[PDB]
Amino acid sequence: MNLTELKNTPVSELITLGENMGLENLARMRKQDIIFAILKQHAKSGEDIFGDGVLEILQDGFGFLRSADSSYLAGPDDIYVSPSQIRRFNLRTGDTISGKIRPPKEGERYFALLKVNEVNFDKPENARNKILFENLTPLHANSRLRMERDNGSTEDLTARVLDLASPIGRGQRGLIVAPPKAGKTMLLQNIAQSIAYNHPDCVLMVLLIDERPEEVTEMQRLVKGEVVASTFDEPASRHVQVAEMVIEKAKRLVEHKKDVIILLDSITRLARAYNTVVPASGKVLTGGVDANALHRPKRFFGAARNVEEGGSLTIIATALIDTGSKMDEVIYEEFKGTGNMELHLSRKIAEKRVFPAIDYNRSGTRKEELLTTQEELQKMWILRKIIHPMGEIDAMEFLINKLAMTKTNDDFFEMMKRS
Amino acid sequence: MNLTELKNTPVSELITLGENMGLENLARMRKQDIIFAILKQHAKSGEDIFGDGVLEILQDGFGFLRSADSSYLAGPDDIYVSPSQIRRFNLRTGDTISGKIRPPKEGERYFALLKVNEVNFDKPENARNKILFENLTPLHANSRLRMERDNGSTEDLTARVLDLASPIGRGQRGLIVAPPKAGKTMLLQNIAQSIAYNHPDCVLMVLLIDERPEEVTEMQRLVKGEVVASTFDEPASRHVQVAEMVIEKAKRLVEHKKDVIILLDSITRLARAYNTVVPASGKVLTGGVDANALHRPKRFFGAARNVEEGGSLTIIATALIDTGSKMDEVIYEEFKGTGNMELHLSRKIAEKRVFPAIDYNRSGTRKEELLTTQEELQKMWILRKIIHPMGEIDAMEFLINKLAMTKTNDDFFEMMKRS
Amino acid sequence: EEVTEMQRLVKGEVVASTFDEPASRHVQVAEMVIEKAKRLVEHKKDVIILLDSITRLARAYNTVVPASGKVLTGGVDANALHRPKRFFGAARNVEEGGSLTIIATALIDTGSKMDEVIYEEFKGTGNMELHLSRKIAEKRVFPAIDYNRSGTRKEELLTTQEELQKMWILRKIIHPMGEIDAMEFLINKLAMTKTNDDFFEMMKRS
Ligand SMILES: Nc1ncnc2c1ncn2[C@@H]1O[C@H](COP(=O)(O)OP(=O)(O)O)[C@@H](O)[C@H]1O
Ligand SMILES: Nc1ncnc2c1ncn2[C@@H]1O[C@H](COP(=O)(O)OP(=O)(O)O)[C@@H](O)[C@H]1O
Ligand SMILES: [Mg+2]
Ligand SMILES: [Mg+2]
Repeated sequence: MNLTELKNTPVSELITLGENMGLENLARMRKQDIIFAILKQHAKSGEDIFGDGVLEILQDGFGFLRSADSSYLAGPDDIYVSPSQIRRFNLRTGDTISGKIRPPKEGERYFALLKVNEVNFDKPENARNKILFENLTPLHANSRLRMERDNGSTEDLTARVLDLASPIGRGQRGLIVAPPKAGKTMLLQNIAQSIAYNHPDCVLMVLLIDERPEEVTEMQRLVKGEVVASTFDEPASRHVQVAEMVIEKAKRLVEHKKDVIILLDSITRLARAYNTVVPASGKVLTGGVDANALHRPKRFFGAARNVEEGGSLTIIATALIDTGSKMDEVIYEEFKGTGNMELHLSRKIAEKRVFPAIDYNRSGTRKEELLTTQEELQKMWILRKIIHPMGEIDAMEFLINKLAMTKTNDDFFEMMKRS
Repeated sequence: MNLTELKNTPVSELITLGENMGLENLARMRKQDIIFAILKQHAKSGEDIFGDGVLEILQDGFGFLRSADSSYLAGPDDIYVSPSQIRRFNLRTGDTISGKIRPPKEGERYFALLKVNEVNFDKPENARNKILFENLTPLHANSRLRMERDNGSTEDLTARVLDLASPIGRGQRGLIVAPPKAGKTMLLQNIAQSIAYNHPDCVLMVLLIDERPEEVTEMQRLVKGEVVASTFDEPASRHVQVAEMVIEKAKRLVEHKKDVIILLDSITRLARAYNTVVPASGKVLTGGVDANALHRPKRFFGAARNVEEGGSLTIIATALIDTGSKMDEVIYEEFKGTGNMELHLSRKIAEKRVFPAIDYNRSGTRKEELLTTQEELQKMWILRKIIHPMGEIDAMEFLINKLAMTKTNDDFFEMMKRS
Repeated sequence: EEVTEMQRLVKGEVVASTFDEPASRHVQVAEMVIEKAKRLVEHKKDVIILLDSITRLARAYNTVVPASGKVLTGGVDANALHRPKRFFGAARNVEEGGSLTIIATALIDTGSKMDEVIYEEFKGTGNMELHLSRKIAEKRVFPAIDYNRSGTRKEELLTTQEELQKMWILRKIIHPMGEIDAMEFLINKLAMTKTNDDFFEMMKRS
């Protein structure tokens, strides 16, 4: 009846559903084709069919309603919307549209939208009056996103260390710097669990670029939110498309006074896709990266801000360093001081089998007075006073044993004042 | 009626204003497009429309009237001026023009200027006879800009320390040297507050290059003057454009016997933009900076001077050191002895959580006899006689406690003579 | 319709031949005008002829003149083009007195092979060249004149010593720029100047 649940159902249930409807030879076809075949057979029955998706306005004028299940990939089951709907209902890219759809008339291969009754989880009339994201005035982060989980076991202290190293708030534009094989993949998993548990209201989005297929499955099964990704086999034009879709969708949610958190991975890989797709403008910098090529990722990364009117957009990205590629290090140079939060991971700490491998001295956040209270903020200052003299390799080891014997970070603070 | 107040009004008021005029679908558009749409509807009504902006003469011959609200960014609402106006009214880049404008006729997408009745806040006839800035004879600073604020609380002693460290006067060309995360961002805020409070007559301009969007908003909300900035997402060609617009506007104000103060931030980042935009001339120095590339920032920085005929131009810039980039340190070498005032901030003082982190021994000013009185000048000499022997790390700590127990710097002077 | 507006606008006698008239009529009109023009020159009188178009005129001569057994590219006989060259070449300045000025328009890029071969024979036969660019015309900027390609030969006699050298410096700054934007540069500069003399002094200013 509704396209939303058909994609969520496994392929095995779809095969059984299609067989009783009279369809045949469905197991050997793709999942997208099965959905189209099932809808087509149900469409001619006469019962109304609903749908949902994310609008993607093309340069021609007509758009499509991509689905987050397929990672916003074009497919036969995508809903086609004529430019007339964009006229009557003023819509932009990334808008969420849910409504009745009609069977595709002969001469067209895509379903068409009949009527719109829900735009961005709101009435269509109210969505027309929402202020644009650009017109919103950015501000510093005010409310802190707690990272410590009470249910979290003492085996993994990554969540607790992040609170001591660099607190994160709504609208933060933090950047993660880490060499390869430094544990950055599961570092975001701890952040995703903490955000989902401590702040269920916040919308969590995980974006993966050039990630292995196995990595995508575990992220979807672990993160309590919608996760989109693009495998390495997909062309470069697909990687940029996924990134553009997520940021546009995130901006629309911000306009509705809603908080959305994006865990980008990785900014270095994302800039590679933009460099390839964007044609050369005649100016080539070191490493073969065009100056105009890096303009797009900066605008995407810089969109993170705290809106004074309401809502916030928090973007956390991982930067790859010491990867052996000249093109990778030059990108990190452009994104050096562009973030208000720095989280540097050390390779030499990681090889010592001590986790989390966080360089406490280098990592930090800017304007942390607003995030933390008066007492909590000054308790971190004295902690940094005793961690700075010691080496970074043993600095993490010092915190690991101290945090192990303390149930919570509050107990750790009073222990430090004891000596 | 007038374009000046439309930009100052928030977006919410613009939406309400447009709706009663018959416009529709304005919330989803940019603020610049809303202004153009509102003006277009009001233009066909018949009532006269005024305008204001800063002239930007292009290489073709025609100019535009950029607005300081949009940080001198090209937009649909910019006023177009034909070369005929530049002929009849001899105008240069950076001139402020205010006058009636006409609706755009078909075949043009920009408003046109009808008549000019105010040039540089003066009659157009008188502005034609103003002497060029280059012909003015520079001189040393004579009148000192007081930095100590009576209303200033004892919690922040940064304003008082600057008076003891290095006094600043009109036409000063001071340079600030500080490592990253040394408190330079709010250091200029204290200077901006002192200049606005002690000397409301002086025109204060704050220029930010490659600054985060959140940093821009707080500067505008705090500085009692017009503030222009360029975010990191904007291309390199935008950063140079903003810098050129400010200096040209500042020079024109000086020609009208007016004092203008520019708080540049940062000179290191500004030189990066010039290096990228300027094509290579075949000669490459250390770090990849062309010799001709650094010529433009030196001319911009060197424009600060005290005019004997009248007025002054004070430029204060922050230089980034110990940033880990080879290109950053070579730029500082060229700007080492180019400033008559030196203000060095120490990283090791900053990490001790003692502020302001100012290296008193290294910081100083040249030709301070004119700025200070006979008694005040010699009182600083004895102070430097007792601060030089002690280390720079504890030198600031010595001043902090001494200034805390003294209400004003005058009371601090007599206390030193007591012992 | 084109004939009527020319007669109502040109302050002189205008002759024309419509397309419906046979080819033998087109040659007859051309022969009558040149013969009349020559007689006026003999009486120490100046006559100016605005021919339009030389390409179309050669078509009429090619049709009426019988083939001589030799056919060039495009089907134009060598002897067929002899007559238009003599007609076009009659323009000259008479030392004894009077003059004969002939200005003709040549059609190019018309999609016809016969039209382009005719232009080849009339390439270097004129002492003045005035080339119009199609891409400038479609930009809705007029006149669409290719300044770099257009020019005249032996212009020292026509212009004065000061005026001639003022054009040389103008060509020195128009040659580097593209022909599409060269006309746009002149249009704005000439708009702000009342006369060409004021345009000359403006250029040296910068
Ligand atoms: N908090 C942690 N606790 C235990 N092991 C960790 C932790 N973080 C990382 N690791 C180790 O790192 C390895 C995975 O690293 P990975 O996340 O793939 O790095 P990268 O993403 O840079 O390739 C695992 O084998 C795991 O043992
Ligand atoms: N005068 C001051 N009083 C108190 N704290 C200060 C002062 N100056 C700087 N700071 C500290 O510096 C931090 C901000 O540094 P910032 O200005 O961002 O340095 P940078 O601009 O080099 O990054 C704040 O957390 C603040 O606590
Ligand atoms: Mg990984
Ligand atoms: Mg700063």
